[PDB]
Amino acid sequence: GFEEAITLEERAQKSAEAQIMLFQAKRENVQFQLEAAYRARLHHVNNEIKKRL
Amino acid sequence: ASKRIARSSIDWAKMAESVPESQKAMYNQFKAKSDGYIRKALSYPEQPSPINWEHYRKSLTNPAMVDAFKKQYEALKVPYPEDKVSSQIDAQEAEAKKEITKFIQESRGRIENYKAELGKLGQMIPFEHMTLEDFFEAFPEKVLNPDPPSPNVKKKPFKNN
Repeated sequence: GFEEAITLEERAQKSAEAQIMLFQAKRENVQFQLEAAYRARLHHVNNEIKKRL
Repeated sequence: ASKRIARSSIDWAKMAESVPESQKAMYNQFKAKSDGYIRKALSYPEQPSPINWEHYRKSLTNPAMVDAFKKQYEALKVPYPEDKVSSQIDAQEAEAKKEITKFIQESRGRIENYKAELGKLGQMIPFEHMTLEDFFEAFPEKVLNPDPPSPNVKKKPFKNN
């Protein structure tokens, strides 16, 4: 039981490290969403110009 | 471009090695909802269709409109959208760092306690050579005069009513 408790504390520390990975993935996902919205507005502008032509 | 939209991601392999399933079932949303931001990232490139101005010059008697529209298209460039969530994410990251530091400190204290208990139990005298007082020294529950008594001093002969 003592050895299993030690290994579970190690797993908890690894969970904290993967929480840091989660926050980095969160800010990456926000940048991905913002860039994708920029691509859509570029597409909308190009589609309108093609419609005028 | 298509650099940080189409051809980039975050390694989910190390993410799934820590999450305790039902405790972090929102990861099933996080791997899926962000995948939605990957699915729209499958669409939406920078330039979806370049304009063949030569084709419109050939298809129109007066190509001055084609040249004017080409000049207007080249004169307009959309920049990257504004951001106001960066400070919020940095604040969440700082709060996460403080909570992780606190949790690591608590884990260090619990590890030290468990190692002390394991060392104490390793250093105990074996039960074959243990007198009935060395057992009561290593297990200080004992049986005392101001204690709930019984002729069979057991774990359930008193109270429980």
